[PDB]
Amino acid sequence: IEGFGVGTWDLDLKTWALDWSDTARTLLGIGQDQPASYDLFLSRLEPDDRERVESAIKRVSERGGGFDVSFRVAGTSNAGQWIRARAGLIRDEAGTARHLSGIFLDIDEEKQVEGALRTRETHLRSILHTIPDAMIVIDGHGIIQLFSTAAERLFGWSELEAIGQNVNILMPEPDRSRHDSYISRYRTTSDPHIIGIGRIVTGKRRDGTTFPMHLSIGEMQSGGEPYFTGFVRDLTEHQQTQARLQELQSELV
Amino acid sequence: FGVGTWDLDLKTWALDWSDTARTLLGIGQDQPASYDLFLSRLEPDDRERVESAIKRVSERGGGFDVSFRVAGTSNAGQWIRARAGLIRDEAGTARHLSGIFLDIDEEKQVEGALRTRETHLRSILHTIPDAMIVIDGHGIIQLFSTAAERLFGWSELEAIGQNVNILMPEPDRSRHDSYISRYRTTSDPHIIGIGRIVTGKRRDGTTFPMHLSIGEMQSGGEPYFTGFVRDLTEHQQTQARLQELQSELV
Ligand code: HEM
Ligand code: HEM
Repeated sequence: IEGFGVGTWDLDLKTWALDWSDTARTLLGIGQDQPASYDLFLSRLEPDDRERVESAIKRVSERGGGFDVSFRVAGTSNAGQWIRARAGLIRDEAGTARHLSGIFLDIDEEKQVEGALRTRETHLRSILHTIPDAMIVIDGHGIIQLFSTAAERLFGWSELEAIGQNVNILMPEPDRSRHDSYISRYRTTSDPHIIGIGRIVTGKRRDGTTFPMHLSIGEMQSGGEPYFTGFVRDLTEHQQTQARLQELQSELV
Repeated sequence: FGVGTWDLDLKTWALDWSDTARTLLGIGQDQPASYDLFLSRLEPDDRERVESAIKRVSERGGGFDVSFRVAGTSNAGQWIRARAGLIRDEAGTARHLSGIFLDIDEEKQVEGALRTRETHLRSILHTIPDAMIVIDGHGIIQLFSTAAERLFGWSELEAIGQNVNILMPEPDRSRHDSYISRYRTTSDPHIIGIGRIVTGKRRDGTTFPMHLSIGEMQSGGEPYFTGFVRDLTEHQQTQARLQELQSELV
């Protein structure tokens, strides 16, 4: 109760009387000496979560319940206090549903973690759509997990077509049949042949046509499994320009 | 229902918890509420760190939260955040300790997902062949790839926080902040979508032909742009060789 760090509160469906903790007063940004009031509790809230609050108290009134709703208050000028109000029902007897008691939780840090994840996901999508090189992400066994827009244009598969399939569908033989062992050999020996180095190889479209590409791989670890992020650059025009360079310099020579 | 409730009074060392509280702990529902039973659900290294925490809160004053996982239900553990405070019987005697049990399995999944995305962001930043740069709505560098460091000669910690205009010659340098500013109001892109060959400037002072590709995104009321920069210094080496060789024919 002293230094608890969590607010507590009470509200009765009949007589609408409310008593919150002193730790709860600070969370609402008001109440230095003034008394607890449910109308005052409304005043601190912004007028969207308001209607969701009485919708919640009407929902928990009906037969049963469970009460948890989240909101932000205007405590400070350029910041908001995010609070998750959680509560449970206690009936007097078999007769009616009397006062509902609960807690106020400070969920500033949880919402901060939320937004950070949301930003990272949004940004990952932008990287996938914008990157000029074809970006492919596989798991420890070569199973495509992400497939960039450039990769779609280059290999002729869509993201939904490619994600879940083995990365060896992108390459001709013998590399297609050997690519699983390439990954397994790397994982046991830790001796890289393309990671950090880079290699020009031949990639294969869904058409069946083949094209010269530069491959670059980087590794990561998540939940006990590695993931490999590949970057593919189409060298079909680069060696086409080299084919121009060598044959045009022949008629000079 | 709601979250679980419990109290462990320091006087008489008893402990009682609510009906939703015991389901969170994985209580067999025959067992009664005892403090030695609570410590039997926790895993060994968690156990001692919990018991380290109560010893640090044995000092009269304050509050107590710990997070842990019990694992006997689904092969993936149940995460609980146990938060508690003190009440005092008299002026100098602390008697009861009352608090709550919070299911936080969702809170730990978002943590892990964020961790994975952050790890993958670092992997891309190290590995992408083109220079990747990320700016906010005002042109301040927020992320700076390894390839960008090698191309522009600034370090990540040097570049981040600085305006992106330090990467380009004049007059683009002085005009770049207007370019972003006009784009934000008008929404008419000139490089977003299209892809422009421009000239960039290293910290050296030297310049080079680069290709710029920009992608937009929105987060927290501010746009962010991700620039992909490719050096064309060897591409135009071959283009100059092609131009000289086919001009020597005519
Ligand atoms: C699409 C055409 C591709 C071809 C032809 C190809 C070919 C190869 C070859 C030949 C090796 C082994 C080199 C050696 O042992 O001498 C290799 C290794 C490997 N590749 Fe692929 N690859 C392709 C795409 C990818 C992509 C897109 C990824 C990841 C997203 C990837 C992941 C790996 C990994 C993890 C290894 C083992 C690590 C290493 O040897 O450094 N490959 N690849
Ligand atoms: C380093 C050398 C760079 C140069 C020389 C350069 C040049 C330019 C120019 C000339 C424009 C205006 C186009 C016009 O009005 O016709 C522009 C716009 C823009 N640039 Fe830069 N840029 C550079 C780097 C970057 C990077 C790395 C990013 C992103 C991280 C970026 C973000 C933007 C944005 C958001 C716009 C406005 C939207 C648009 O017009 O597409 N710039 N840039």
